Amino acid sequence: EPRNCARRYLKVDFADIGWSEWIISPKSFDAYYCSGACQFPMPKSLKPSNHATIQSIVRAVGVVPGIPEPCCVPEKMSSLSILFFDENKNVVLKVYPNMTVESCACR
Amino acid sequence: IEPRNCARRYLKVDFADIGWSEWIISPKSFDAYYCSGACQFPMPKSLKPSNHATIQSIVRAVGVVPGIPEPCCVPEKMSSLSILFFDENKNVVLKVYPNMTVESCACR
Repeated sequence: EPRNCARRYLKVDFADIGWSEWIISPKSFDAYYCSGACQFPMPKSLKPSNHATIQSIVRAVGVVPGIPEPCCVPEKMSSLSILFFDENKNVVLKVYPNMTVESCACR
Repeated sequence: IEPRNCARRYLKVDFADIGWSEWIISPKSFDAYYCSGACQFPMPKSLKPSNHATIQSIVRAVGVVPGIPEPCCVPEKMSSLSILFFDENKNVVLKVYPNMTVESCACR
């Protein structure tokens, strides 16, 4: 994945994840994911931590083998409201946190 | 690509080796650490995946949908780093810099 760290479309279908037995609604949801380079020098929009900035320089500046790139990870996220069955077949409505990626950062 | 599970690894950063010795007075180096390792289905609870990472890892495990990477091994807890240094104007400054040292890693 050659481009910079950004958010990418991904639709997750609960039937394809094995969860169609317990989940009533929704059938699917756009989860998105993060991918791309975190390479020296990272643009300020990639919002690197102080650590990721230093890690990126250690990688660029040669020495110290095996130092990976900072990770392209979810920064802002949002919830999903799920209607589903309990282990006991009680119908439950729950807001699950951190379900969909809204933005990505280098960390 | 480290084949072990997501964990914190040793890295000592020397400021002279990253080109910052002109302005940094103390310390001359610090233990930065870094994160690497696998975040694959099924992830142990100790890797503290988010709901999203759990889902991403299942979508990956099932062949369906090409191109989905593993959740990333990133710093969860971090610590800061007091640096004595010279300003652009040659004032001596003491500043605590946040998020300098990895204390723990998570799958995200």
